[PDB]
Amino acid sequence: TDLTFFSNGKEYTVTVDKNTTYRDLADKINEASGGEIVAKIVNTGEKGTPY
Amino acid sequence: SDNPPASLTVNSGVALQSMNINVTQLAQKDVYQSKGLANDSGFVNANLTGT
Amino acid sequence: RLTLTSKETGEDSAISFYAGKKDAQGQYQSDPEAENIFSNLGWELDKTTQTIDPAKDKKGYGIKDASLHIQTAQNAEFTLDGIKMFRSSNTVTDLGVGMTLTLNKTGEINFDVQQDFEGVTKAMQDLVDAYNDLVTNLNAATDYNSETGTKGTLQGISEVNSIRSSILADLFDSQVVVMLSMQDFGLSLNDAGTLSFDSSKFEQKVKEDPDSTESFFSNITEGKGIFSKLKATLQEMTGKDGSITKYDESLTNDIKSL
Repeated sequence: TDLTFFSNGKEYTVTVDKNTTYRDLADKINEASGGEIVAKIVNTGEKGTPY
Repeated sequence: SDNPPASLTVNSGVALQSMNINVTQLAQKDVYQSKGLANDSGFVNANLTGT
Repeated sequence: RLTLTSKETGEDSAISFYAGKKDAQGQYQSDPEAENIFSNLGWELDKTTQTIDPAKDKKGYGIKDASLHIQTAQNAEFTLDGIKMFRSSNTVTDLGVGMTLTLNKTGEINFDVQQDFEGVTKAMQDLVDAYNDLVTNLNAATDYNSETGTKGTLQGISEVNSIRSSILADLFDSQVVVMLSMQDFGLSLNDAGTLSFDSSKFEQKVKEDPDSTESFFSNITEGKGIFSKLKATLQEMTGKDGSITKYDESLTNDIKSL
């Protein structure tokens, strides 16, 4: 599939496969969108590490 | 302002950024103050026979 | 009154002072009523009824004995960009890479990380000062003195003139766009010994675009930057096989033969 984004009239697309991981996703987002779209994982400070 | 509610220390080499931080509660410890008020630190409960 | 508190902070540090005679995991005693402790220093707020069974794991039962709980352990509560964050202690060391947060009180704060490059002014000042003193010494070494007492003491030695001219060149040197000349950032390259460092221009042009400046001055080690050429030139001069040693060795052997 293709994660198609639209920021300030600028389109950005990211392909996703079966092996998708949140880290892989964030990296693909921050790379396809060359810094325009910020992607980052935060280790929520709760009991189940609800990232 | 005058009194920083929290202090952020940053080492060298870290990239530039800005942090919107809000604090709502401080970390605490559990406190227990005995209500049994003895007028002598050398109070001995002799009826506690055995161990 | 006996005060009992946890050494650590955070709700997980909860303590239960249990009168069980090793009822917990040594051997099940089913909470024996040891008179003194059970009557003065039991510390489960309101437990005489066996609400918390002394299981094997998290064995924290106790007695209703005496007091009302005074202060409850808490986990610090943060909000980073709308993200609710909680930790055990007031000290947050994992906020980010190379950053440490210390907590004092609640409220809202807006921090901003900026690059601190104030030392560049001191750097340029020290460099210009050292160069001024060195070139003054060199001129005084080969200055023509109408008193004739030291008129051209080391005159005829091309070392001094080569050094002065070469450093002046490397300083006046530049690359094509990238600084066109040192005077681009306020380094007013004046005559020998009259160099001046216009802090205003340097600070302004660096604050306007620190990235281009950092790039051109990190090229120093391709297009090797400005001060790299000096590091090479002065190295060839002061090197053990450099010209300075040539003149020195010639003069040193001269006295032997003499």
